[PDB]
Amino acid sequence: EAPHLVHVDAARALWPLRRFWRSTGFCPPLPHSQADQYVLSWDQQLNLAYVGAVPHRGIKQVRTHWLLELVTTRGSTGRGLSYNFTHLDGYLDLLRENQLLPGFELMGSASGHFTDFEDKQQVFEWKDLVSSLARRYIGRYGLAHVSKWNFETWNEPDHHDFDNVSMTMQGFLNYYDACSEGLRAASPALRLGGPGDSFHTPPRSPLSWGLLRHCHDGTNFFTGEAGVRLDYISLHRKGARSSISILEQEKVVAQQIRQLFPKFADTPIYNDEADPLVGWSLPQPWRADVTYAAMVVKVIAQHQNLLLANTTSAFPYALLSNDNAFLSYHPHPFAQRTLTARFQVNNTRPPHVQLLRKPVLTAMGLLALLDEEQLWAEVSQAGTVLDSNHTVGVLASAHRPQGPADAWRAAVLIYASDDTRAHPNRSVAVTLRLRGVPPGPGLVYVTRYLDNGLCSPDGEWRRLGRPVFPTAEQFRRMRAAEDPVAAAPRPLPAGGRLTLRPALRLPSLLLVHVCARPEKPPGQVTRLRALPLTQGQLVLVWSDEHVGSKCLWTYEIQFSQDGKAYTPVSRKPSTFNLFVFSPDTGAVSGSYRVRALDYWARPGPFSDPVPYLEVP
Ligand SMILES: *[C@@H]1O[C@H](CO)[C@@H](O[C@@H]2O[C@H](CO)[C@@H](O[C@@H]3O[C@H](CO[C@H]4O[C@H](CO[C@H]5O[C@H](CO)[C@@H](O)[C@H](O)[C@@H]5O[C@H]5O[C@H](CO)[C@@H](O)[C@H](O)[C@@H]5O)[C@@H](O)[C@H](O[C@H]5O[C@H](CO)[C@@H](O)[C@H](O)[C@@H]5O[C@H]5O[C@H](CO)[C@@H](O)[C@H](O)[C@@H]5O)[C@@H]4O)[C@@H](O)[C@H](O[C@H]4O[C@H](CO)[C@@H](O)[C@H](O)[C@@H]4O[C@H]4O[C@H](CO)[C@@H](O)[C@H](O)[C@@H]4O)[C@@H]3O)[C@H](O)[C@H]2NC(C)=O)[C@H](O)[C@H]1NC(C)=O
Ligand SMILES: *[C@@H]1O[C@H](CO)[C@@H](O[C@@H]2O[C@H](CO)[C@@H](O)[C@H](O)[C@H]2NC(C)=O)[C@H](O)[C@H]1NC(C)=O
Ligand SMILES: *[C@@H]1O[C@H](CO)[C@@H](O)[C@H](O)[C@H]1NC(C)=O
Ligand SMILES: O=C(O)[C@@H]1O[C@@H](O)[C@H](O)[C@@H](O)[C@@H]1O
Ligand SMILES: [Cl-]
Repeated sequence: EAPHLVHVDAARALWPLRRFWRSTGFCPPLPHSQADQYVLSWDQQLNLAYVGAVPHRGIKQVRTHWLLELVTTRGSTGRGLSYNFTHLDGYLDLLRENQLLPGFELMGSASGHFTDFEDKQQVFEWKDLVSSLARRYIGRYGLAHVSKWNFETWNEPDHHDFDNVSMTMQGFLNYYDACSEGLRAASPALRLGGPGDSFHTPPRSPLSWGLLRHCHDGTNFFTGEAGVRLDYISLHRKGARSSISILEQEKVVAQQIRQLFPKFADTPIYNDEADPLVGWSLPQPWRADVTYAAMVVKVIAQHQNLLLANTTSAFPYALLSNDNAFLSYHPHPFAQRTLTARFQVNNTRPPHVQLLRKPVLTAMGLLALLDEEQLWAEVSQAGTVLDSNHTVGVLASAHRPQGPADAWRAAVLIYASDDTRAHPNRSVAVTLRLRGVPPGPGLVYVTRYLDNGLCSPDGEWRRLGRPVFPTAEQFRRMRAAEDPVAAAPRPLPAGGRLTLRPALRLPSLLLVHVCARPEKPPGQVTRLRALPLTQGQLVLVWSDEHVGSKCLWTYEIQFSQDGKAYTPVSRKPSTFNLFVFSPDTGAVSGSYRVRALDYWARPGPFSDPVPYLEVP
């Protein structure tokens, strides 16, 4: 085996790097009218804390099915229709509380009322419903916030998942017009896209091709205008276990759109379910560990280096979402396509829920450290240059600084992944040759590493015999494998060159973070919260909105029980904005506070205290 060479020139900022992957999503179970019980459940509350605790807004939106099953109604068409938004307010406040946006799929029946989009009585009632919504949440969150949301059509229209609603090829086009004008009526600044399906070659995917034709050439059901707003085009294409085939399928579709619809040439394209394998609930061991994490990175790596960065076609790809915010079910907590592993610990009084952070979710924290400029990189084996369409690849960024709380930064993220297949008995030798690093005050570097050996709570869980209701002790042990293995800051050598020679496993991830010293220390931690889990445990979550620099070693957390002094909580070094505090003694009632610790051992200010009192 000739080593894998990786060259990275930090002098050459080639073009901007966009964080186009910062999305997740899910679907409530049956019955859809009870979606509010799944969605406002204490489980989902913990789930979205974990989603929003990824550093530096690493996950932004949460695309959510059946949202309009959170709206109830009263009266009727002739009598006087009135909507109840209370459950929808609950879910949207919950996203807001976790600094997350909804991928607002205009999807549902308002608890029965909507039944047929060929009935024009209803097509109008829908327009006004959408307009009511928008106006209500514009008043609630401000137009600036709501204008960020991705409003979307009903999910996968060509899969007939409409429940008991008559949505014909034509009725669907009517429904769209109601949505487009319903939003228009509230504000021309809101954004609407669709259809959210496969766009198979005709006559397959009738409604997906129909809608494009409609918005491109057809008539508005309301105004009677030529063509209709189409802010973005969303497709779903999944890999069937192949990472490159996702990208290959997207080019085929895109090319068809570019030819059949000249006006849409510059229309943004999303793949808002860009998953490795269709069927989120299917047990797959590779979904449980780093094998999935790395394959996710590998996909993003291909999209950046083979599509976005530099291409003849230069298709207008704008978003990628891995649809994996689902809560998992016994008896496969880890093996489903989820960001977190759910444990329904029923044998406590009362019963409670625990979530474990899976590697895929942590890997999104490594992607989050990527900055706004893409750096020239070349991966080669023997003499031959390898693109991202290979088991080992890389993404590297630079940060052009501005303020005195900020400085130059580079992040090199190297993946080793054979998609869904692992290779436990293999070592991949790599030689990172970083060059061109510009001079700066106190240049340090930090490595963060993931593999199944060192960083897999599933592997730990399996080692402990797969307990169905782990003990507190056992949760602490599984959680010890959540964060990557982190080497402490080592000053760079002189001359501006760094050569590391790691033996990466397969699968595995390596982030090399190189940082200049900012003049000033970190900013302050905000929005500290203490959510109870069970007697003797709680979750601490908080925001890094005003923390500033990304050159962070960890968050120091301090706890003062009774009225005694504050004491540091001993824990694994983590940039993750959430921590489960499970003291072996069980003493948790007191006050907590948190602050950032940068690579130069400089603390930011402490957060406001959060008092906690356990009520048995
Ligand atoms: C500690 O306490 C906890 C309680 O707090 C306990 O937690 C419980 O654990 C149980 C298991 O241990 C859980 O049981 C399992 O539930 C799951 C999930 O059920 C929900 O969702 C189902 C799927 O919905 C998807 O699909 C539909 C349509 O296709 C969509 O409409 C949904 O939107 C959703 O779509 C997404 O997902 C699909 C993926 O499939 C994607 O393709 C889509 O694109 C979307 O992304 C849904 O079917 C369920 O609905 C049932 O129940 C409703 C009431 O809840 C009811 O209204 C529905 O009509 C339906 O009822 C019918 O079926 C159920 C059986 O589930 C019957 O009881 C009922 O009488 C009706 O016949 C629900 O909304 C579920 O997937 C599992 O079901 C499979 O496995 C069990 C075996 O245990 C079988 O009984 C089922 O037949 C089923 O089939 C299995 O076997 C098949 C053949 O071998 C195989 O093909 C399948 O792959 C599968 O393996 C379980 O039922 C329980 O959910 C959970 N409770 C809670 C609150 O979380 C915990 O157990 C306890 N711990 C311990 C250790 O004891
Ligand atoms: C990525 O590399 C794979 C090889 O692993 C490519 O698939 C091969 O190349 C062409 C595709 O048109 C065909 O001859 C075969 O399907 C594959 N050949 C072999 C020998 O495996 C794939 O085309 C590459 N994808 C991209 C986007 O470059
Ligand atoms: C909306 O529904 C909820 C739950 O059923 C209820 O508590 C609330 O009072 C309803 N809203 C109004 C305005 O009555
Ligand atoms: O792959 C899957 O399980 C499913 O794919 C799509 O059909 C659904 O819209 C998603 O809810 C889910 O991700
Ligand atoms: Cl998947």
